[PDB]
Amino acid sequence: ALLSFERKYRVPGGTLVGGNLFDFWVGPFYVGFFGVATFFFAALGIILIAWSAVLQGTWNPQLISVYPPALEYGLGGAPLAKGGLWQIITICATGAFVSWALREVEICRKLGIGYHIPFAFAFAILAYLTLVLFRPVMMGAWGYAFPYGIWTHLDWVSNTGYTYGNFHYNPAHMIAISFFFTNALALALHGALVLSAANPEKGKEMRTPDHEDTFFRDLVGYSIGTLGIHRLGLLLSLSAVFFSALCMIITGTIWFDQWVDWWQWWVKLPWWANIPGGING
Amino acid sequence: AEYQNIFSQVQVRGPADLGMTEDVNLANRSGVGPFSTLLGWFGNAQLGPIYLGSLGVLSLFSGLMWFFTIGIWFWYQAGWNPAVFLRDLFFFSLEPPAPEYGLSFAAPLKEGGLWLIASFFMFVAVWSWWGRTYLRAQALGMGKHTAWAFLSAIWLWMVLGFIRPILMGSWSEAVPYGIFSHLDWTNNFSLVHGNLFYNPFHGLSIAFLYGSALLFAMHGATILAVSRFGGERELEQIADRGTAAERAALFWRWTMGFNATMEGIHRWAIWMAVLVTLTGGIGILLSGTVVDNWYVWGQNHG
Amino acid sequence: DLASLAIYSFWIFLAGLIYYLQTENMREGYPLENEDGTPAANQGPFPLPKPKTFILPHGRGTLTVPGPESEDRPIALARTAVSEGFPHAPTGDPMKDGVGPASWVARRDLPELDGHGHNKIKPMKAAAGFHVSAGKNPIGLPVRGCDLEIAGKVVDIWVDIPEQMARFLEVELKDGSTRLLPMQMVKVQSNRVHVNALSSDLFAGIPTIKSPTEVTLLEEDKICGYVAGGLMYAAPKRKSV
Ligand code: BCL
Ligand code: BCL
Ligand SMILES: CC[C@H]1c2cc3[nH]c4c(c3C)C(=O)[C@H](C(=O)OC)c4c3nc(cc4[nH]c(cc(n2)[C@@H]1C)c(C(C)=O)c4C)[C@@H](C)[C@@H]3CCC(=O)OC/C=C(\C)CCC[C@H](C)CCC[C@H](C)CCCC(C)C
Ligand SMILES: CC[C@H]1c2cc3[nH]c4c(c3C)C(=O)[C@H](C(=O)OC)c4c3nc(cc4[nH]c(cc(n2)[C@@H]1C)c(C(C)=O)c4C)[C@@H](C)[C@@H]3CCC(=O)OC/C=C(\C)CCC[C@H](C)CCC[C@H](C)CCCC(C)C
Ligand SMILES: CCCCCCCC[C@@H](Br)[C@@H](Br)CCCCCCCC(=O)OC[C@H](COP(=O)(O)OCC[N+](C)(C)C)OC(=O)CCCCCCC[C@H](Br)[C@@H](Br)CCCCCCCC
Ligand SMILES: CCCCCCCCCCCC[N+](C)(C)[O-]
Ligand SMILES: CCCCCCCCCCCC[N+](C)(C)[O-]
Ligand SMILES: CCCCCCCCCCCC[N+](C)(C)[O-]
Ligand SMILES: CCCCCCCCCCCC[N+](C)(C)[O-]
Ligand SMILES: CCCCCCCCCCCC[N+](C)(C)[O-]
Ligand SMILES: [Cl-]
Ligand SMILES: [Cl-]
Ligand SMILES: [Fe+3]
Ligand SMILES: [K+]
Repeated sequence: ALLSFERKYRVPGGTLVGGNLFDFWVGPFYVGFFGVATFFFAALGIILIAWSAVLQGTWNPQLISVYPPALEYGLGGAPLAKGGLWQIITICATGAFVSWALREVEICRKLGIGYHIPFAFAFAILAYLTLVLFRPVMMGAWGYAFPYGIWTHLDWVSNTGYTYGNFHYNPAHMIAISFFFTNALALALHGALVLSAANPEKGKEMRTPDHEDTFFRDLVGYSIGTLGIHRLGLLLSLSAVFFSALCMIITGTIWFDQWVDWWQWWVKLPWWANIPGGING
Repeated sequence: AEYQNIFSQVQVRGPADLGMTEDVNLANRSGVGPFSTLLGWFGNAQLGPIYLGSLGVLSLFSGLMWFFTIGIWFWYQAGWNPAVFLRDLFFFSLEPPAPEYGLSFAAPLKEGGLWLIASFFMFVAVWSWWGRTYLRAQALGMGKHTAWAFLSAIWLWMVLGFIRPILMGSWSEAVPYGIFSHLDWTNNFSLVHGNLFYNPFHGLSIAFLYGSALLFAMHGATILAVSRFGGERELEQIADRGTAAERAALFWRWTMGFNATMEGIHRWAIWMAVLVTLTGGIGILLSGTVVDNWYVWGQNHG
Repeated sequence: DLASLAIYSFWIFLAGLIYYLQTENMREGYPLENEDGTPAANQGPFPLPKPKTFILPHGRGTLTVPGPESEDRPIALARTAVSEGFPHAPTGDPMKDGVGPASWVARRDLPELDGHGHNKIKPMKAAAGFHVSAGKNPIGLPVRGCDLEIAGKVVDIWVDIPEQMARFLEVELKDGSTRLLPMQMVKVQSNRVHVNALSSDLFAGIPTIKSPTEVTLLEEDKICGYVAGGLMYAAPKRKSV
């Protein structure tokens, strides 16, 4: 079925691979060669997960967990039951995410729009690949990756953090958090702002973008503007993920001691290192 | 390359925009500030005017006194020495009264009293600022969504600083004013409550925080993707749907099988954001009042 | 247990919230249609919301949604298959007919107004006090198409007054008439403005504005649609670069 305004946009073209072979929809979904790739990788993935479930001996989704090979395997392959399936499922996962991004590119091309969405998405994928691929390769073993399980992956977050003390003290991690919290602040403000203008007090006319600038200037002395704010949200959220990837790519590789102790470089600068008093003298 | 519209290629400037008037008392607006060509590559170049009536003066004064109180304590901890003050900046901490004082105000200045003074000033600064968000909306005839959203953030802060300490019977449960000390507090809070990953409200709060990054990356990217058709003019796309709004919906319909409208995406937005701190504050408020140990609780409740 | 009561309640609330949000996002484009424009049998499990009315400023009326959906324009496309789900081929020139990535919507044929009821977008020549404040000024630069040929010259910038931003470049053609190019679809360079989307011969067909000192929302949509369409439809004339 189609949206009321949709038909005029469902023209041939835009595909990256296959000409018109896969230029069609199933219901609302565009297919394309990357739709077929996505389905294949996802489908194989889910089947391997399900099989892993069988070898774990559970079907509870709060218990199913697929763990990477143990550290002893290094960066080699492992038997299916003992890490192999994780390695295959990771390849399927990566294949599905990239296929999804590339399908998104095909959709942009057909729609005549910019490529900003899949570009943004590629940041998420790179964050994923940092945890399951790049970091483990630099650390020399797949077993440093997180396992695929609803709760078991949370165990991995917590064990990995406490390996370096309170992980709060990772400076890239502080920046990352700042971007996340700022992004959510920006999202609340923007949603509230547009809605406040579209849904004014009872009986009154819709406000204008000019009212939106006025509100913010009245409140904080500045307005970023309607282009600005969409640029901002995109920057805040992509920066949050970039710094997340960064904060983990350095952990266990260039820095692997307790993160609190990193801050001693500042405290020990020579001009104040030995001045008495304060917390550190 | 296609130009991607993250930064502007050419800036134009006109006379300072003094804003809409509606019901605003114009005696309380400043003149305009300077223009910043630097900001203008990315957003608007104009700074000001700002509106400062009595509630604004109150809020700022109070906010500054919150900051002066903390900073006074920091310089004292630094032995009045500027080198030490910069060196140890993130280590200084203004700490609330000991458990022994409960909720009283009887503690000495160097050992709790200053913390209460600082919190007192923060409380006034934030709530008067909350009042500003309502009142500036009202003067412009606008909806109150911002004030309602800000309230969700106020909720977490109130729970951490005021409600939960009161319910627990002492100020020793509130958060210290310090960069590192507050991070230590957060970590300790989890440990002592049996690990916040087992608090379903903490999990939800994460879903929403990540979700806000997902959603604003989606939305920001989408609007910029359709900026070649005037997409960022959202109010007028609401009032008169254009090919911007239609391409945006259909991107998502074709990708994931459903889509939003230009108005509606803002409702997904406000709520994704606001539920971060709503669920968050519930999670914290329950901790140690009703649940001492989330691991334990999780064993008895799914 | 009070925490169990709160999480149970929260899930009930979140399901109602999602319900409400999905129905709010059905105020445009629904009910769903078959490819021939008739109502589809399967509308989904979410019903349409109760209408709301927006009061538009400056005597421009109201909008009530949901309401009767209708394109209000001919769609020059035809089926290429005997079953649902396939593309629809342009029956003429998709750029002229305004289909595919060249599509436009039948927006109001009036200009967008600012808070004070004045046209939001003006040529900088008619915009008191407006001037280029930073970056390379494009006025005077020749305009190049993806065929690497000159299609004309920049004679003004059309600016958003309230938001103080460049929205279009006005470009004079070989015959003396002008067209608007979206600012997001041009690359201002030191010695030219380059337009990837259109080859030089397609510039004449950019849809003209009926009054030379304003644009209407309908006109913006035709211009923006047409230029975006060129990414796909001028691909044959687009040299490697
Ligand atoms: C990012 C840093 C850490 C991490 C730290 C945390 C912490 C800490 C928490 C979670 C939580 C979640 N994480 Mg995790 N998580 C990581 C990596 C991932 C990856 C991945 C492929 O890279 C996935 C799919 C998930 C998925 C999830 C969800 C199970 C849960 C809610 C997330 C959410 O709303 O996000 C925002 C996204 C949306 C709102 C869009 C919807 C996404 C849906 C819900 C994903 C469902 C995934 C499904 C159950 C997995 C199987 C896929 C199928 C086999 C196809 N995480 C990495 C290892 N994650 C929370 C939880 O409650 O866990 C129990 C939580 O507290
Ligand atoms: C070792 C640490 C513990 C832990 C301990 C805690 C504790 C303790 C808390 C959280 C909380 C949260 N944690 Mg946790 N957390 C852990 C692991 C994680 C992980 C992870 C990947 O491992 C993630 C992603 C998170 C993520 C989150 C967030 C979802 C949530 C805070 C939301 C927010 O916006 O707060 C930021 C928003 C605010 C603080 C609101 C502020 C509003 C006020 C009004 C603003 C005033 C400004 C003032 C005037 C200053 C003005 C300055 C001007 C610029 C001048 N945690 C581990 C398990 N976490 C909070 C929560 O809700 O938990 C349920 C919380 O209390
Ligand atoms: C870079 C900024 C942020 C971002 C952006 C972003 N994400 C995006 C996009 C963008 C721009 C899309 O366009 C795309 C989308 O379609 O959204 C609707 C997407 C997307 N982000 C998603 C999720 C997601 N994004 C997240 C994060 C973020 N996304 C960032 C914070 C997170 C987390 C945990 O924070 C999650 C969970 C999906 C909804 C969607 C991409 C859907 C997709 O790739 O589908 C194809 C693949 C499948 C349908 C299934 C694959 C099955 C696998 C083969 C097996 C599963 C293996 C998996 C590793 C197990 C995980 C177990 C967990 C318990 C840990
Ligand atoms: C819903 C969840 C999210 C959220 C939402 C949210 N926050 C909000 C709002 C909303 C909806 C507002 O409306 C309100 C706002 O006004 O935003 C612009 C606010 C707000 N969120 C703020 C911060 C904030 N929000 C946060 C979080 C969040 N906010 C959540 C993620 C966080 C954290 C910790 O994550 C922070 C730190 C404030 C920007 C603002 C509330 C302002 C306030 O209460 O101010 C009182 C204090 C003062 C007035 C003192 C300020 C003093 C000045 C710096 C004067 C300077 C003069 C000096 C002489 C200059 C010299 C120095 C210079 C050279 C630098
Ligand atoms: C550090 C930022 C975080 C702050 C946290 C709190 C929320 C944010 C708020 Br509290 C901050 Br950003 C606001 C603080 C701003 C304080 C500004 C001082 C005001 C001032 O000096 O006014 C005095 C003075 C008196 O004018 P008057 O005599 O009325 O003139 C005649 C009136 N007329 C023309 C109509 C006839 O005004 C002037 O002439 C100077 C103009 C002031 C410049 C405008 C301020 C710009 C502000 Br500080 C911007 Br750059 C803030 C930047 C963004 C902040 C974003 C925060 C959210 C993330
Ligand atoms: C609020 C965010 C502040 C933005 C400041 C950063 C802007 C730098 C822009 C440089 C881009 C210049 N140029 C010519 C390449 O477009
Ligand atoms: C009034 C309630 C307090 C809740 C949490 C307070 C933590 C503040 C974070 C440290 C601020 C230190 N600072 C900015 C003064 O340098
Ligand atoms: C937050 C939970 C994550 C999973 C949500 C999956 C939603 C799928 C929506 C697809 C809709 C497709 N269709 C034809 C049914 O509309
Ligand atoms: C990711 C989509 C979240 C929406 C699903 C939550 C609604 C489920 C509500 C019924 C579950 C049973 N219970 C315990 C709440 O009554
Ligand atoms: C995080 C929750 C996001 C999932 C929202 C689920 C909405 C599915 C809507 C499908 C209905 C589409 N339809 C058939 C009405 O066109
Ligand atoms: Cl396993
Ligand atoms: Cl750019
Ligand atoms: Fe928006
Ligand atoms: K002028």
